Amino acid sequence: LPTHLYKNFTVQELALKLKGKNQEFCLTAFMSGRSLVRACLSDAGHEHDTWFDTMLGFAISAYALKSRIALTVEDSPYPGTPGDLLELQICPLNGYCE
Amino acid sequence: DVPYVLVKTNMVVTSVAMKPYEVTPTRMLVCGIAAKLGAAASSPDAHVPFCFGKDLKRPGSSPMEVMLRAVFMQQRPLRMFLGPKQLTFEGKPALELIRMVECSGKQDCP
Amino acid sequence: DVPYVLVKTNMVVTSVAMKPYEVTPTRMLVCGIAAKLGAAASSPDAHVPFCFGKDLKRPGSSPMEVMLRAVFMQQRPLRMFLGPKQLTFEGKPALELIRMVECSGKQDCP
Amino acid sequence: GIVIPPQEQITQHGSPYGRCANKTRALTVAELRGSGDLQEYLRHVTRGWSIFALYDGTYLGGEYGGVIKDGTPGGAFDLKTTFCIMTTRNTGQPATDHYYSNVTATRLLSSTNSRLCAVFVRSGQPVIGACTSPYDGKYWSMYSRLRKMLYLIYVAGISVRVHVSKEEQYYDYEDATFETYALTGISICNPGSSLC
Amino acid sequence: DPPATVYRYDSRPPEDVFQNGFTAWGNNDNVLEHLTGRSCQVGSSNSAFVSTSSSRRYTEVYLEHRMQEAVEAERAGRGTGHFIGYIYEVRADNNFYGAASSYFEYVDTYGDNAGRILAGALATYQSEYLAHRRIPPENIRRVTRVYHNGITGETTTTEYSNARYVSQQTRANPNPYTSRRSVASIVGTLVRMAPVVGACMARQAESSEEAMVLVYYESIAYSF
Amino acid sequence: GIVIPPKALFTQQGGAYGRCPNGTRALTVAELRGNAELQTYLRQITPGWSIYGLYDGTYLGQAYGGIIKDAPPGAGFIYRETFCITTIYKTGQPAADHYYSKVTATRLLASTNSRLCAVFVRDGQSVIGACASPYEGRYRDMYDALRRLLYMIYMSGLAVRVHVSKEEQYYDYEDATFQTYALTGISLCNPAASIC
Repeated sequence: LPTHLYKNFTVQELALKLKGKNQEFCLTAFMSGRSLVRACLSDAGHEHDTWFDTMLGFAISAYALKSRIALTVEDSPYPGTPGDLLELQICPLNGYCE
Repeated sequence: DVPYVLVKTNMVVTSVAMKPYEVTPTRMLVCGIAAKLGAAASSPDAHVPFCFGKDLKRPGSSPMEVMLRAVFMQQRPLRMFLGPKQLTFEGKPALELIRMVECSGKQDCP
Repeated sequence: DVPYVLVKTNMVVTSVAMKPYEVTPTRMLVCGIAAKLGAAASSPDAHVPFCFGKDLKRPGSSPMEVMLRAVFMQQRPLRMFLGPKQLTFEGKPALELIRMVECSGKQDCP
Repeated sequence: GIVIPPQEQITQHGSPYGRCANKTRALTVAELRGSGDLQEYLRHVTRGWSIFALYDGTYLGGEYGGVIKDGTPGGAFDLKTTFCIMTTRNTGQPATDHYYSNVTATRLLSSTNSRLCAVFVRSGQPVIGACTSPYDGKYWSMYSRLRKMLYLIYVAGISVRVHVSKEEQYYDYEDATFETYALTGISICNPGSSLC
Repeated sequence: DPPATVYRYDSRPPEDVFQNGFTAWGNNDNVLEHLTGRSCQVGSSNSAFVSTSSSRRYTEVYLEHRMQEAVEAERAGRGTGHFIGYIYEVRADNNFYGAASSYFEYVDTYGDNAGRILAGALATYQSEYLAHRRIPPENIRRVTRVYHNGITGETTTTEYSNARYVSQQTRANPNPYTSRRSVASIVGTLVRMAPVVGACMARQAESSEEAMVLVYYESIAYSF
Repeated sequence: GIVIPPKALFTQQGGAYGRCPNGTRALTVAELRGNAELQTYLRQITPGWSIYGLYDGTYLGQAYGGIIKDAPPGAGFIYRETFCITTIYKTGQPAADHYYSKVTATRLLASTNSRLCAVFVRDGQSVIGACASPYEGRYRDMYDALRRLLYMIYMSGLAVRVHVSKEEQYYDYEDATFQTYALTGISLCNPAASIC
């Protein structure tokens, strides 16, 4: 589970789509000096995961507030593919995550 | 853990975070960093990690979760009852938040 | 009840509200006050009270809720189908809203 | 250049006091007035010196002939019977994704126990219409998330790439100059991005 | 009654403020573009209005938080932690019009869909008064300088009086400011977060001594 | 003058080290001071030479003479036994509608598995407090709807007519000069429609 953390990144793309027949949302975190950090949270099939809706709303707020976020993605065994988002943090408004 | 309930005052929620509850998958942890307004950039109360559990089986948003949202967007000064329990947020431990009333003034919030 | 369904155009929701359903617990109302543009404050169309039900056994927001919010916030003029039913809101009867569609232009909203 | 509801998009018995049932809605003048199947259907099933209510007018059937008379919105709800079109058509096409880009969500529509729709415009002109409902559809599961993205982009005026499925067709909008299918995705997108 | 004293948080110091007051960004005197933040927007700044607030408490709180931002920035390593903010006390006259009253009138003239609900909620929340074109030194009476050492936690309040201050028995104009209908695409109310503050107010309070993250009140005024 | 929690809200087996169990809240001395009967009750249930934590001060068992000594918020939490009161009280009054106009929402408050509350204020004065919990109460099902509007009006400076049922009383805010009841309805003010 090669997890990673990215602080003081901005949400640039937000998208709710369908992967085959499973719900799926993704965001692209971007920082000027670099590449795009894409992570997706997929509807694990198990209907109970309020997680999906909660993280989705939280990610929408982060997108809405235009705040720098600090995000933790795990990794996908095939490059050029968004990894799974496991935690999201909204940095102090108007500032930076320390 | 902490031996007893602390009670910070004039605190402001500065950052918020959602994380999977390390243990029970039916719950998650809403964590944040509280700061005593005006304190020394270095005093202990100038950076206070906290977390509270959210039950993923119950739809909606808990009263804490709703206030937590308002007071963050608005930066309102609060009285927080922290501890005893200690959850783990961002590597370091963090005190469980069990209550939190907005400050009216110098009266309830010194 | 009113005799039949009313269709008011260029309505602008100016106030919203929520209250329990007088006759039933498992439901509640969401109400408002729409105002037809051009109408004089004396005109009854200067303030039409509406309401609609919400099933408290199904958690979430109905499409009419979501719409209402957006159009309220945005002060979007509407075309509302009111009636034929009447519910009580703020002591008075209010027309049940069964449908509303935002206005496009004078064509559909004359 | 309007969308005409298929003959089957019609209630067996029309409704009273202009109250078309949930999931159905009054037929327009321009809509009946452009349907050979509908008029015919009516002439072959309208008896007497009877008149019927349309959303924006009246239909004098029976011995009156089968005359469509222009009116006023909801103005003929005065009558005993108003004509209602069902708004849901199970198209039976395949679930291939179709998307429209640079669209901006405008004109919301909602109704008791049915769906929430928006008309996605681009360059002023409409492009598609999409809807979400938690009550019925193949995609009821998507409502909760979709209503969130829909509200955001609606109030903020965000251009987006909308994704619809043609497996279902809707006639909630009156006199549509655009088709209206099932919403199935929204993307705050970066030009030619993988996330679109 | 029209308030006689209004306040203004600002980062500009007494030596120039007392000598040359404040001057509006431009001539756009349209009451809605201003209240909606459009005429204060980055690259569209031209409001013929100087944001002020009849509420000292309001300004105190803003400053209080701008300061805390300094301590936070320092903790993140993007700052020294030191902050100097000022609150100017101003003698209001006729050229000072109430934001709210003006908004409402505007809406009661061009119709409801012409306004934006929160844009007016804000104007009330801020107690904003609009100095049309120009708020001259002869009107600025006193000022409160606030310095905070973020690292030690020291706060130093100090007042200064402007000599040029001419005394008069005046107050804000009791009549709403009026403008023609706006002919602009207004997506919604531009506000600065934590706490929510009008973009004109927030933005007019900056100088040379990063971009302010402006956001639509409408997009967050409701939970998601 | 403050509002005094009725003796019956006194959690028999109070909290431990300042952690009053969910739904209960640390009694204050200002409160214990003004409640004669509770003091009276305390003198009988309190064993000799035992000390008790309070939000404010401390209580010294009848051996020390039954002393209510002050102290900073949370200072007496060092001690094992903490006095706690249950936040909810069933008045007995009928479930009729009572409301207040021109009030604004301030002072949020949330325990753990308990109510979210607000203090409604008219031009400076705290007029009344309202609470809503999805966890319990006559109106536990209306929580999800209410909290959403509660939130909007708190974020915006919007005047409101608030409805409240004095069916059940809430003692969440400690040392309050105002009364707190169950929120049942909110109605943004609309003067020109007979609302505020």
